[PDB]
Amino acid sequence: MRHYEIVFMVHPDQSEQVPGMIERYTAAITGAEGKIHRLEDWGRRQLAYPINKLHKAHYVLMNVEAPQEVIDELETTFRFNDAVIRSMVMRTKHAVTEASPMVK
Amino acid sequence: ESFAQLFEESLKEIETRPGSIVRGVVVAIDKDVVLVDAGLKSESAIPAEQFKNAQGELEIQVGDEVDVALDAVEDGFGETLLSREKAKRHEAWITLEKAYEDAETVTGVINGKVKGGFTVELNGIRAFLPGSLVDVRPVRDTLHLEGKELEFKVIKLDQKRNNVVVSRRAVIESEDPWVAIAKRYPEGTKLTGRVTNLTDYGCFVEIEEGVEGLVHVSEMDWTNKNIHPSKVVNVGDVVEVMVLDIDEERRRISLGLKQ
Amino acid sequence: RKQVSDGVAHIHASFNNTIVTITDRQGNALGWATAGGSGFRGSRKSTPFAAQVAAERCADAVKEYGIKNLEVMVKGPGPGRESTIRALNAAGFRITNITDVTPIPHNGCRPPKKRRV
Amino acid sequence: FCRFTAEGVQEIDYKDIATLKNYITESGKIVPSRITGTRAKYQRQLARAIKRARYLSLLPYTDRHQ
Amino acid sequence: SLSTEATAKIVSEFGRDANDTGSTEVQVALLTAQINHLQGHFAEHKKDHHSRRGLLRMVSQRRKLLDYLKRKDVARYTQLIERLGLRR
Amino acid sequence: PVIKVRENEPFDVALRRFKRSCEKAGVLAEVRRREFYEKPTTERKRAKASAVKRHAKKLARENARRTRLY
RNA sequence: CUUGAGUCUCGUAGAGGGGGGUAGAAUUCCAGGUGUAGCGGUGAAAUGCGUAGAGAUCUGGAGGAAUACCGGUGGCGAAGGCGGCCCCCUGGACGAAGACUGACGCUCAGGUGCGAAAGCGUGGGGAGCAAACAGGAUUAGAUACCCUGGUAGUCCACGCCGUAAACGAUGUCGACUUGGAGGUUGUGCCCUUGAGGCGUGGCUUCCGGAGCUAACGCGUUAAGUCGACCGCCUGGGGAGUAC
Repeated sequence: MRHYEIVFMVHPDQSEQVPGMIERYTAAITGAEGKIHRLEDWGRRQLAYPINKLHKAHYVLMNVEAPQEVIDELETTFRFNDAVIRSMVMRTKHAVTEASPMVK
Repeated sequence: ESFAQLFEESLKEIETRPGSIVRGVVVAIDKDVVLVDAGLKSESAIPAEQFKNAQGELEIQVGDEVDVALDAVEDGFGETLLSREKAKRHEAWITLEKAYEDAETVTGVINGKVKGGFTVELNGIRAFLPGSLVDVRPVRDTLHLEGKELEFKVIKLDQKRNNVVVSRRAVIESEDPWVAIAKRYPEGTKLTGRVTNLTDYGCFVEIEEGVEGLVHVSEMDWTNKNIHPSKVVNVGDVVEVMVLDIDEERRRISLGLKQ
Repeated sequence: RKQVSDGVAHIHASFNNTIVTITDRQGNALGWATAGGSGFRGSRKSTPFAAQVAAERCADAVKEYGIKNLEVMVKGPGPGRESTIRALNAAGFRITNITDVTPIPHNGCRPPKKRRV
Repeated sequence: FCRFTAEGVQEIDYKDIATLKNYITESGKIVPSRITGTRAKYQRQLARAIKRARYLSLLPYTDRHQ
Repeated sequence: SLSTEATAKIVSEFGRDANDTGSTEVQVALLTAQINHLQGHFAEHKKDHHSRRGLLRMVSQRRKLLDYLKRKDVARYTQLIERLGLRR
Repeated sequence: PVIKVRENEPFDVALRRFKRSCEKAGVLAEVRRREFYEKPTTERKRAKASAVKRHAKKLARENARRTRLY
């Protein structure tokens, strides 16, 4: 429908919970016949500045071709979920399946 | 008729833009201005200093032929950029010749490293090379008789920015500038750079593969303020300069000359 | 008083008056001095010399703490900026870092109106 | 002497942090298109990318802040 | 704007050839649909003045088209206005 | 303009470096600019005026240069 | 009938608009730590804040407003105007080829809408700034300029107001007439042999030719050469006032 690109940052103490969260997110996307073109756990990462007093955080990239309702839902979930510190759902023109420059 | 049209495409065919075709005949000499005519719209105001060879006196009388250069047209009145750069292409060709047989042989004599590689001079010109290139091993030409005769065996060349370090003695043995701007960095790496334009606060020596250096007015000499850089150095000349400072961000490498 | 080897010098350099404050690395102020305090008033205290002497005074004040290393944090625009640090150096601390810490907003609050003189 | 014209990139990536880092100051600020010689079209894109990065704490807003 | 598929559909219905697209009637239909779409938007966003300008322009254009149709060929116009439900 | 004194570096040199850094930053200038409120109009005017001046310097002066002074 | 006008296809750049989120810097205040006599301010002072612990400095919190750098005689918009980042809804512009419609056009008195800032109404909000006001200076006086404070207001919602040097002091639309140097945004070809080479469109900054102009100047974005429609002027004041 519309090709979004999502990057969310999880609190580093909840790093072991991340995979489950990712799975959940994927599931929702799948539900509305939404494809998920790339998905990249960047892992624990040093922040350029300390958001909410903490210096590292766990970054997950995820590209999705989904309807906007589901995106909205995801956003809502993120906002209420306290594990995820920041998110940045961000539209894109194409599917962009090729890997990110920091993974490579 | 189409005589002229054909003559035009003929004359297009029998010239090119760079200093390649040795065509300008020296048709008046006067100190301090040479002048040619390479089939261009006007005659060059040549310096005398693009034409004296290795000890200071002139070499070419009337009728003699050197190509110059091009791709710059009309600053008001006149035609060229200097033929001496011409010469650089010839030097490049000889350096390239190495590749064929994996060994360019001339003479290279390198006494010392301004910036970590002995300086080698070929014919009139002198070039700077990275520190390893001067010696094959750890021999070091400091114990060799000063300004000794070998050749140059090439150690390293930078391929974009022109720095070539060559192999003295041991005959038997045989986007783009700004990401990795850490090569000439570390505090004081001396460089050989041609100055371009002196902006009454500066001199703008800039050679190392698409960068910009200043050497502004404060150093330049050992007088501060009364100096006026046009009096004190040159126009278009390869000099002693080193970095003293790099910002890889606001591309201002601030070189010096008082060293 | 507990002696401390390393600390910070905060140099608040205004247009009218320089304030030098030596503190420990954590934030707790040890001593301070000012150009206004050093016996300069109006025209005099808005000068490099004044700033320098303030700095000197400050240094003198934190003698008992036994401070060898010192990082400098320079704030605001003023004459007392280069001079002050020079003075500090003279007074004989190993200057470790020289930081600028001027508060630059990223266009935030409206400044006061322009003076008509 | 633009990099992005030569590379021939379709869009500048905020994730490509290293690249961004060449166009940002020691103090964190985005470097002018006069200095870098970046093409105008690309410059804006680059700026946007940098901004995005800053939001994601990939690049810093400034040197001092902590 | 109007989605491509929707536009195509509109063209097919009203246009005689279906490749035509520029038929007056077809154009009118296209305009009308757009107007309808924008009504919803403008109910929500009453202060979106700039956007409303475009809508107004579109309406004007439609009116002009209708007028043109009327002088040329009355029956067709009548048919069109029955189809779309344009009071005039 | 965060700086660290290198091992066996002189004080004066360090100071100079710091100064240079500051200059590069344009911190002082920025501060000066934000001392008082500039009306938008005024800001516009300065920018355009400055631009005009620059243009004048570049072209007219160049034209003058073509002709010799003596 | 297809050259004007419009529709469709694919892209393009954009501070165009409306709505909802969020980020970081800085100011202010609150609470607490450290610390000690000044701070602040000016031409110079004083009022003012300070030993009831200010200023400085560090930690934590609150809240509002605006968005450094990018940033540009850059961009978009009918004008007014529009500037962090993200999403949702949404208007226009331009190019590339085709395909279609077939004069459907231009202008517009009345009419209708949009229309900076200030201002008004009701309800919120209120950090900073600041008409009014107060004090301190300056001064012959100072109902000002400068300083210290400071309330409407600025901010948001929904209404009204309908004006500005609302300016390019230049109505809109179309056609035609020598050139140069740029900027920006497409696009065709070319060995992109490289940041290039040769074109071709849109918008745009400066200089200047003919011509025009009282001159200043304008000059393919005309103030030139013409056509279509509208608006407006008829000495200065009285007056854009009175009724």
